[PDB]
Amino acid sequence: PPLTLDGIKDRVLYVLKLYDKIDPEKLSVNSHFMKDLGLDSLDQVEIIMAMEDEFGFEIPDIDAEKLMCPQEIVDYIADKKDVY
Amino acid sequence: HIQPRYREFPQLTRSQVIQGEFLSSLMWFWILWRFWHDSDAVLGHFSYPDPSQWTDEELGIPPDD
Amino acid sequence: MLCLGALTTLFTAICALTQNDIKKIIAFSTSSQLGLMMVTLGMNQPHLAFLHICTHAFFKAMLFMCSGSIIHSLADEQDIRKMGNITKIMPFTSSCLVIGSLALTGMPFLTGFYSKDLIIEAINTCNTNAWALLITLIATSMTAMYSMRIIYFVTMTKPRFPPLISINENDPDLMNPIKRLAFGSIFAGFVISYNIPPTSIPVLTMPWFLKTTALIISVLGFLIALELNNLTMKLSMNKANPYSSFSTLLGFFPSIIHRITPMKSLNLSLKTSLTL
Amino acid sequence: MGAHLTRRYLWDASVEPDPEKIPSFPPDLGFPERKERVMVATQQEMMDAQLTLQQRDYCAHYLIRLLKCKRDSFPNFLACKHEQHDWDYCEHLDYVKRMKEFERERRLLQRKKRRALKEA
Amino acid sequence: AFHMTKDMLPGSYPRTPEERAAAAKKYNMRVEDYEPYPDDGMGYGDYPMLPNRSQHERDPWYQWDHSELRMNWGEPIHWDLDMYIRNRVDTSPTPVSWDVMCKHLFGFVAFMVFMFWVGHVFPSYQPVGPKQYPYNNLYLERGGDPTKEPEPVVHYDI
Amino acid sequence: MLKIILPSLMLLPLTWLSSPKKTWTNVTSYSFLISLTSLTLLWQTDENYKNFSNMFSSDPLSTPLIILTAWLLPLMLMASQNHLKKDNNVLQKLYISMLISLQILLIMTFSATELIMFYILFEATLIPTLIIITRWGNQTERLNAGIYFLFYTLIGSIPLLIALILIQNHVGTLNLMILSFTTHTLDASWSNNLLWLACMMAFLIKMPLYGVHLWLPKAHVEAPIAGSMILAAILLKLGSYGMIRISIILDPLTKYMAYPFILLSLWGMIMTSSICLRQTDLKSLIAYSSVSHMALVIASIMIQTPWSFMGATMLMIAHGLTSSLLFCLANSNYERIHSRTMIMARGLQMVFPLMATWWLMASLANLALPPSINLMGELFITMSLFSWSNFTIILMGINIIITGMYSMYMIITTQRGKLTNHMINLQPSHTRELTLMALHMIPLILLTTSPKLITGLT
Amino acid sequence: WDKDVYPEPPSRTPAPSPQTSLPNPITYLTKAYDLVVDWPVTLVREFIERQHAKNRTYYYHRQYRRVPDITECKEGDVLCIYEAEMQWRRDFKVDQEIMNIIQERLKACQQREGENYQQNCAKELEQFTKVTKAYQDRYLDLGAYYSARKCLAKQKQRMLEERKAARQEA
Amino acid sequence: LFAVSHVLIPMWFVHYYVKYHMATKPYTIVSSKPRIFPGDTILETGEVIPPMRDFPDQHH
Amino acid sequence: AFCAPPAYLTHQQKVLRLYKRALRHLESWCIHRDKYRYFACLMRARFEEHKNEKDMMRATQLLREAEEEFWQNQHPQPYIFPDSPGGTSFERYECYKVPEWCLDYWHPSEKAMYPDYFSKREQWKKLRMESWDREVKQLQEETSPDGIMTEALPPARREGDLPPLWWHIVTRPRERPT
Amino acid sequence: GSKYKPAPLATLPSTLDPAEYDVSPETRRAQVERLSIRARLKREYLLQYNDPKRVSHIEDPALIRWTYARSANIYPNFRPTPKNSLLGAVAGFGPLIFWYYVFKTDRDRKERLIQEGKLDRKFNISY
Ligand SMILES: CCCCCCCCCCCCCCCCCC(=O)OC[C@H](COP(=O)(O)OCCN)OC(=O)CCCCCCCCCCCCCCCCC
Ligand SMILES: CCCCCCCCCCCCCCCCCC(=O)OC[C@H](COP(=O)(O)OCCN)OC(=O)CCCCCCCCCCCCCCCCC
Ligand SMILES: CCCCCCCCCCCCCCCCCC(=O)OC[C@H](COP(=O)(O)OCCN)OC(=O)CCCCCCCCCCCCCCCCC
Repeated sequence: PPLTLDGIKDRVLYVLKLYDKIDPEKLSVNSHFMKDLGLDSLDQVEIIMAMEDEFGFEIPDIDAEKLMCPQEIVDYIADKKDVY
Repeated sequence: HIQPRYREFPQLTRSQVIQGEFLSSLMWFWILWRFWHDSDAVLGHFSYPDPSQWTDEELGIPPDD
Repeated sequence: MLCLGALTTLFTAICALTQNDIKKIIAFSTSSQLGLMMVTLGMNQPHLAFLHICTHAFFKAMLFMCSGSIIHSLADEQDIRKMGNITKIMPFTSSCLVIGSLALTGMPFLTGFYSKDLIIEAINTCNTNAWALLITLIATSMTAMYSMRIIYFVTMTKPRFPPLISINENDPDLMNPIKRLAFGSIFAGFVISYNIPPTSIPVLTMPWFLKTTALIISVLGFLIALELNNLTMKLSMNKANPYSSFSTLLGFFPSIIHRITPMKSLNLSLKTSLTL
Repeated sequence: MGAHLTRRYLWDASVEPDPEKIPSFPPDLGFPERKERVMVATQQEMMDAQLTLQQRDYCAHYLIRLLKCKRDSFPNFLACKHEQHDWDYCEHLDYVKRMKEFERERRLLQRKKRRALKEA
Repeated sequence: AFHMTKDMLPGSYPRTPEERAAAAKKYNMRVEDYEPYPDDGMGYGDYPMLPNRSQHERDPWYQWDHSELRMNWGEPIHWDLDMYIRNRVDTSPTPVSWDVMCKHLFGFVAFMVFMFWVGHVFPSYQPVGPKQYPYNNLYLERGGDPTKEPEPVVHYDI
Repeated sequence: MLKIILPSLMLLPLTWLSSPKKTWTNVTSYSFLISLTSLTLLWQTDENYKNFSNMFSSDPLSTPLIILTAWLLPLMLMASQNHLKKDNNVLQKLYISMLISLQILLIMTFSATELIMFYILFEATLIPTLIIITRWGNQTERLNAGIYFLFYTLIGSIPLLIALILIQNHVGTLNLMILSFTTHTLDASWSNNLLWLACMMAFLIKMPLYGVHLWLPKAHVEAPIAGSMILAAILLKLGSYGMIRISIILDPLTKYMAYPFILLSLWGMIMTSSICLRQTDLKSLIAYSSVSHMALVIASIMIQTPWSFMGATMLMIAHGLTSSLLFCLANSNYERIHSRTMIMARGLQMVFPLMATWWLMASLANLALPPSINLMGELFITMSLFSWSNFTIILMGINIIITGMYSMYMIITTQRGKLTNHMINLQPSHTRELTLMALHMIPLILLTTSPKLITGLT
Repeated sequence: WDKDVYPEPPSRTPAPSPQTSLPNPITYLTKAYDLVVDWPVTLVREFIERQHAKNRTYYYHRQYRRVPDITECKEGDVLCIYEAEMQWRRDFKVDQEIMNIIQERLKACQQREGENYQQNCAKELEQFTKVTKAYQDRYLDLGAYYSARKCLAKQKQRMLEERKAARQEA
Repeated sequence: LFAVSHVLIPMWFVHYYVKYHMATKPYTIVSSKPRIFPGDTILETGEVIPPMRDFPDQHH
Repeated sequence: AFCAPPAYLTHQQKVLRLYKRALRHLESWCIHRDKYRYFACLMRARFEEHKNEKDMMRATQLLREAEEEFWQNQHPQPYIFPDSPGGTSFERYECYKVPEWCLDYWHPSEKAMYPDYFSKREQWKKLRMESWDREVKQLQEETSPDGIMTEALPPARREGDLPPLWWHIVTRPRERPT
Repeated sequence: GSKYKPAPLATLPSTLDPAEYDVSPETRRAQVERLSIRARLKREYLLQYNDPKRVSHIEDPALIRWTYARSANIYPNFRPTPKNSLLGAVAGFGPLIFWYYVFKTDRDRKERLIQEGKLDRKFNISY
């Protein structure tokens, strides 16, 4: 199947709900990883990497030093695989 | 057509399992059938002679001197 | 050619042991088997060399389309590292893969066995380079090893594929041909060997160690490889670099002879022959 | 890959025979009388059965039989089985013939060495 | 020559320092990075001596105007970009040092070649005497002359 | 042979008298038929060559060419209808006539019995060519290119003029028929060793040898497509035709006076082939491809073994057709791209699907793919060269590997890879462009079916 | 085709001697080929040849009669020598298709006698040297400008040798 | 069935070509011998190949 | 690929981009998962310590010895994803990404079918020409007051204006043309 | 403890490059500047390629300066030195003289053997 946004949206949400540091009952799209979820920059490297392994592609470094809202990840992933 | 599954063991169709066990089982029936009917995988069926038991008469080893 | 066939057999086989691309491992095996084919031509045994060509075609074709099935079914993952437990997720290809793997390793009474051990014992019985004779036999154990590498990593391991799973091999166009070749891989050696004209006057008389050498070396080849794969699961020695590299980046023939020759051959045209 | 190589390469030498020139002592180094080998097939029979030169061994005669029963019995390629055993056997009996000749040449050369020390 | 003045095209080796800084403009470079190719009169002229690194290690993610040459529009092209293109020579760092590579590869080659020689010296041959062919080693059938009979080569039992 | 010629002359009246709008079709349609009359010469049911009349003859070596010379005029006039369609209606009728005179002159030169008739017509072909290159040449440097094309040929030409007048006094007639059936055996003096060089050098110059080939890269670069087709397909081969008919005399010296050229050509073949490997201008690469594949020919017209000559005749006709095909498609890219650079314009198959098939077949003709006359040709020259000295395979063996590399590189960096982002959008292919190609390759496919016709005199 | 210019040996075929109950998969097929492939074609072909035989026409061989050769021919007389270089360039080909036939007759004799080619096929290889040693002795050194004057010299350079060597032996 | 179409129609032609050009021309389709064995009859001439000798080695 | 390259790299982005190469080159050595997830939380430890070093000099001396430890302890064949550089499927489906300015030379017959497609295409081309002026002016009115210019381009900043130099980030050939 | 050792090929990676790690303020100033040249050139390609109403060929003059430098700015910058004429004669006449003594010696060996009667020339009926 092709990736509908409202799905990709749930998938990125889901994985985070499995990261122990990020509360499972607060992670809310638009909850910036660092200033809200309060995750270390070192973490964000990993959070992205999980996503790169959930969706099977590489978020380039420069474009991934900024995937901090838990939503930017949901449109960037979608914009990458051309999901309208 | 099948349905995508997320973090679960993909459901399998009757045919997928039966055909797979079919091809493998015939492989084993053939290996067993031939082994029984033709076990020349080991020993061939001709035994190596011990080259060191040939009476000196057999080879023409003259009596020394 | 007996000599160079022999060097390619092991050189290619050793490279295959550490390659982590499924298609790449099969391709190296294509070269290693032809290295054995080159060896028989080098030992002036033309008819049996042709016999391996036919048997080689059935099983290698199977393994590559088997991986075609795995690569297409997964999200185009061509790396053994992210592919696992295909045996339960896709028994049809896994069954075809092991049938092909055992044929590649010369399992007794399968198409490889009818032609391959004739070639092995031919070596063990002819007058030949000692270095060629030893490398060809360990090359045979290596064929079992990398064969073991593929099924352990690709089939018998916890799955490591991306989380969404969408696998379908039901399409008749996948099964049918894979099914048809599998029938050939199982019965072709039986049919071709009996039907062909008597040729080459083989030597069936051997000390038993040499008569059964192909069988045993293949068996311990897998045995040793299975031992090494188990060592991996443990939590220890993350990195292992015992000349692993020479093996993993193709013996370094690609890294060095592909950067120097194309560089020194073009520099001379532009800089020297053209402009000067 | 036998122990014969060890004996020759490693350790001793001038005893283990040389692969080439195996037939090196007179056909009768103490062999009283030995009838030359016998070839059952006529030089022509072979030429009419188109046997590959190499396959024209002293077993050429059992081969022609196999080939006969393989053309006849055509649709059935699994039934000329006794004929193959025979050929093979004939091939073994000469495989061992060759084995015996090599061992005889080995021993005879040893005779020479043993006789050598009788010398002085 | 649509829109190209000689002074917008290359010229002679920049002798005085003002000329070295004028050329650096032409080539859209920084005046302290223009390092003219050595003046040995082999033609290079004022063409910048850009680092000899292949397009292979140019960041593979950035949106290079010319995607496949991994070169932007305006950036000085390398003299040998006909060789360092992605389809040809590579100069991309390797996990193993180059020397280590050259020595190891050739060592392997040599050891092998040598061992093969140790082999030819000490071959492997079973305890079997020579094969015996009938007639006179098939003299006539090996195509021998029918008229001239050969010295009989006889083979005896046992 | 005055039907292949008189009807040709009459083309000139038709290009001039005809309507400005209808001038192109009258000329192209009529010379297609002029080629059909040319095909009659191929009817040789006997060894005796065809001496049409005192001055005009056609033997196996000339006949395969006269037909090619007549064939390309149609094509040349079809490849230059685009550029040259921006002219004033009297510049066109001049270009069309110039192209017409080239084959009138070239048809006669290839069909000439008297060797000096060859010289007068031989060196006349420069007038029409220099006008085509200099007057309509796009680049600033064609004035220079024209000078190079006139002087290299001219300085070679006056020695041949002295040599041929010299043999006429020594033998008494420059008639190729008689000169052949008469005893002209040079005497290996120091002077004769010069005569031989005088006769061969003018032919060796327009057949680019490694030493004097700089004229051809410069000339084809700025020459218009029709001039580049003529230079590669018919003009360079004028030098080969001359070497075949002139070495009938000077029979003894070439046994030992050829080594210099043979080595110049075979080493030249390697270096010319190699510089093709990194040359940014596509027309530049095809031109050096032409030098190398013509360096093989001067090394077969000098070894002088039946097969060489046969290989030469096969390759010359074949490479002529292939080179034009390459020069013609290079032009189609040049007109939409507007630059000769090879690096730009990458990925065309993505946008011009068929032209790419023509590009692929042209490259496979360029390299030696086997069911092609191109390979038969090289296979034969290769054989004889091997006979001359078994070592020759090494040098004729580095050329084959290099020839494969540059031929495919032209396909790989021009017709594959990612598309160029946004050059001036590339308008689709005209049917003329594609036919001009089809007209080149369909004959290459047909000739390969029956190679006997272009087999040479030997 | 002349059985004598392109010979062909008589055929000896072992007779059918089946020793198996199973049915030969070849004999059945042929029985079909002969009906669904041969009969249909056979019918058409005949109908071809009767269409031919109605207006049967003929074509002859163009016998070229002999004519004075070089050794009979005046020096410088371009007329006679022209007629005589053709008579040779003509026999340069007739003497070349002969060699084409021995190239061919042999090729067949090594496909028809495999594994015996070493022996059975030595009737022709003896001839392939009896014909090659001759072709080498009249037409080989010559350039691509092969002419009868040069064969006249290639020979006559050696007729000295069959006269200097002979005299030498004395 | 259409299968017959491009298997039968091509076939007739080929046969037309192989049995009426090749066969007719000299040395265009040449074979090897039939591998006659001792004791098997030659159809064309009528001869019966003489049998081999009675080797009694056995001992299998 | 989307955002523009920064001129120089900071200390952080160099450290935090090793945490990626490192952990990702540790999952080639640790082919399994439990072994990996183990051997990796041990990696973070290495980066976790020496996190608060305030002594830059030191920090750039731990980094310089980290990237040499790594270079000599890297895997020759790491796991690089498909669609990523070097590994397969990278430029696979680029043969089928035609550049969209090519539908402008289609024969009126071809474009005859596919009718509504070109009705929407002509709308978008009107959008593109309708703003080039307001765009370039924006690009300029907002130009740098210094020679310091980064490849970053401005957003819209006004209604109706289309965020600039946009015709080729939008209207990009689709990734998988298939 | 093997240290990577860049060779003209297999060059020193970005990391493991001492220069990169430590850089003076001036160096940063450079880099911060070089981007400017590139950004400038980038914003001179990106609003001329993305320009509606354009049919003319974007030229990429940096490529035109390259070809001119490589095929039409060579001989105007030629000065015959040593290391250029010695090396400009070894390349043109060196092998050309090498192969002559390779082909003469072979052709002479062949001729002698043919003259003396040893070369077999068997079944060779072609040339
Ligand atoms: C057996 C015992 C002894 C063992 C050692 C013996 C020597 C073995 C090697 C002999 C020479 C073999 C040919 C050498 C060149 C091999 C082909 C080659 O290098 O091309 C590969 C090059 C880069 O591709 P690659 O490095 O594979 O990476 C692709 C994925 N990134 O891709 C390219 O396009 C490179 C540029 C190609 C175009 C120009 C190439 C030069 C053409 C002329 C020279 C050809 C080679 C030299 C002449 C022939 C020598 C045999
Ligand atoms: C003439 C000098 C040079 C002039 C060049 C320009 C001329 C242009 C104007 C004239 C064009 C037509 C005249 C030239 C083509 C002549 C065609 C021809 O002669 O066909 C002969 C052939 C009969 O065959 P024949 O050789 O008589 O029989 C051999 C018996 N031993 O009759 C046929 O079989 C016709 C068959 C038609 C279709 C054949 C297609 C076969 C393709 C085979 C190769 C395929 C792969 C090619 C790869 C090429 C790669 C580049
Ligand atoms: C890529 C091919 C690799 C294999 C090449 C060699 C294959 C085997 C053939 C060589 C050995 C043959 C031995 C049997 C004798 C053959 C006939 C003969 O006598 O050869 C003579 C030849 C003379 O050469 P020379 O060194 O000039 O000797 C002058 C003596 N007064 O002496 C020779 O034998 C020369 C041997 C060949 C040398 C040229 C080919 C390899 C080198 C290519 C270099 C290319 C650049 C040329 C030089 C450039 C720099 C100047």
